[PDB]
Amino acid sequence: VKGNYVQVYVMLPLDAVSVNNRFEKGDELRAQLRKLVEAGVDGVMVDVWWGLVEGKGPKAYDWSAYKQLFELVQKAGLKLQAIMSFHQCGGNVGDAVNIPIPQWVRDVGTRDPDIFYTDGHGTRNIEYLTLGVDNQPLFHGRSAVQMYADYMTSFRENMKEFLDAGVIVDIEVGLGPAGEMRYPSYPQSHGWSFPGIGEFICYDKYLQADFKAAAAAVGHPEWEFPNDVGQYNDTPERTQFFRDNGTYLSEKGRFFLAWYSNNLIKHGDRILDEANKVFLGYKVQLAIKISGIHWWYKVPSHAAELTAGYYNLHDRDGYRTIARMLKRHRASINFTCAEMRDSEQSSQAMSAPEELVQQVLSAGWREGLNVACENALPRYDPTAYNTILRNARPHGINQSGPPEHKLFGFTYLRLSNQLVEGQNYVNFKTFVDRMHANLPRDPYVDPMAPLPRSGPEISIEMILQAAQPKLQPFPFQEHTDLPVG
Ligand SMILES: OC[C@H]1O[C@H](O[C@H]2[C@H](F)[C@@H](O)[C@@H](O)O[C@@H]2CO)[C@H](O)[C@@H](O)[C@@H]1O
Ligand SMILES: [Cl-]
Repeated sequence: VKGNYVQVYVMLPLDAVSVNNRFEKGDELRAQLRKLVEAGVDGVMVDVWWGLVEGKGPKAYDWSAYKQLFELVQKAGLKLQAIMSFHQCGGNVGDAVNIPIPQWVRDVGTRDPDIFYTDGHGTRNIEYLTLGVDNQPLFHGRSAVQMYADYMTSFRENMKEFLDAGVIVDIEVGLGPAGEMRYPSYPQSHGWSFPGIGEFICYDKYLQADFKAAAAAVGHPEWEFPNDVGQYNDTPERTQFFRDNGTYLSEKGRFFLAWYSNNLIKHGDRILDEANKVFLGYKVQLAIKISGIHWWYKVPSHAAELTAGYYNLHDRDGYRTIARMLKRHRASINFTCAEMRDSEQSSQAMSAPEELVQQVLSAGWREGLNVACENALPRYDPTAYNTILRNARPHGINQSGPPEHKLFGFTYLRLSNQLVEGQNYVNFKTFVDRMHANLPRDPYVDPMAPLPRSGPEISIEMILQAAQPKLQPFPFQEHTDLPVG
């Protein structure tokens, strides 16, 4: 029975550390974490905000608030998943917690605005640095990759006790907006609203130059970005690029989609190589986050996936390519939408979260990766928990041993007083029991080996062999065999 146990993590509040980098929720969190421990929870997850820690200047890392938080987590006996959060929290009207990237990095942007992902109207998104400047030494002598590596190194050095005591077990490497490996193709501040197709965000001058060079290398120096792509809130059939039998299928369209999605894959590969070097020998797993772009999954162009940077079509597996890049690093995939049913979505949105989840999980498993999930939206109800259960163990309980497939972990978004009171808490506690296959909490489940070095670098052409032939997902049971009640 024990091989069936799936760990449950809870995401801490976005301001677990205050926006002024002080640890102010000691009393509240201590009581809330006792409730999580009483409910069987294995660990918690927390954003380690770049804008808080490196806020005062280059290499002026102030870890003091995070240390107090971590001591609290250790004293509660919980495991911890740390997100290297190189992105902005919040920043839209009505957002409760606003934590930009460091001011001194934004200051560089006032002179070089092309450090930001830029759309076709020239709007600069300030939430993350363009993959275009990964290797450009624009930041008081450092490149973006060097800044990420130095931050991670400082983290390792300062949190060494927590790593050595087995408190920190997972490092999630932020690779874009919201920590997700994607482009900022659906920004509420630029006027996107669900279920718009989004936009290609490759207009910064660094990426424009990258494209020109890539185009000339295949004998087409004239070529340019597609301009028949509509705008954020269009539907696919209103554009010549995304409509059925549209120009996404042309030679030019294919080259551009590959260039755009490949750049994201290369961004992840190079940052994970540095992260691996940082954490070499520590008993931690590295993970990336893949966003769940379920809208337009039911139309042939998969338009919203394409603009996010996931080059996924009926005959092209744009998630298995990503999984193949992760293989050498022994990095895990953290996906979302674990809680969603297709029947819960708007019909206009052409949305298939269940099929998307099955595709991403099956891609990870076929590459031998650990796969974990999160819920996309707040849910407290049994149906949601049953949906997660189904995804956690797609073939149900195995009586004999471990199941053929299961999630390595599930992380619940997110902790607050609402979760640890009333019927919510009762539903949640019952969920954790079921995730654990009705066994008591085992803190020593899924032990980590010392992190080995990433295997040999493989080329983009090698990675892309994983795209085709596109395989059907593994079959998933329609309903969990171990429901909450
Ligand atoms: O606290 C982790 C993370 O949470 C948010 O992003 C998540 C989205 F809310 C969710 O819908 C899905 O897309 O997964 C995201 C990653 O966990 C915050 O917006 C993000 O800044 C923060 O790092
Ligand atoms: Cl295969």
